[PDB]
Amino acid sequence: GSQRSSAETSELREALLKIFPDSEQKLKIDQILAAHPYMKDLNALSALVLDGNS
Amino acid sequence: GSHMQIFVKTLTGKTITLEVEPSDTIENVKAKIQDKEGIPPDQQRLIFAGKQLEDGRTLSDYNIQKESTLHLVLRLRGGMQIFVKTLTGKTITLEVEPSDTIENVKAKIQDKEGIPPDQQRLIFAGKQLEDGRTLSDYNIQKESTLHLVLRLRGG
Repeated sequence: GSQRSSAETSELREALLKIFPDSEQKLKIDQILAAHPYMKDLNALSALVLDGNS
Repeated sequence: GSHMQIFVKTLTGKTITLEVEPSDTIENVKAKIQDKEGIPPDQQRLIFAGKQLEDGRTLSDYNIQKESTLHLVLRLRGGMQIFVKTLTGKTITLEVEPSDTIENVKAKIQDKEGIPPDQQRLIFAGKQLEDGRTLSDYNIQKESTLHLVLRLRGG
């Protein structure tokens, strides 16, 4: 119910880049984080990366 | 022996060590994870160097070598919150389940804000959502943001 602080977003970005390391994924990760500022669950974010819901 | 060791990193910090064959299918690996950690294979999504792995292909197909490390993403289930942003700057908070229909979701919006479902258009990942589908049809996730567009209505 609280939008991510910048540190929370950085922590999720760094974890996602470890899982999804290609250059195209890096851009999609950032677009997903920007579109969903309440998401804090790494499994849920990974689902949006895996199924192209950017 | 042709067996070999591989590691499966979960998103909870735990690393699972498995004994496998290059001829093992991804399907077999998920059964090994269930035997080891109890996680049902239907919840498992295995990833190697950024690529999602298909059940009917082998470790060999994917060039998964000894000491290779995979990541395990879990499919989430059950009740969750989603957030619905309006043009006027409101963020509505909804309690939902993956099996709720878009129709149900619009009814939950009507309960909170009085907005008629026929006036509502819901957008997720740039796509307009159609009434007879469910949240899971569109892969909508826990804490995701949807955008609510209000149609012109005569009243």
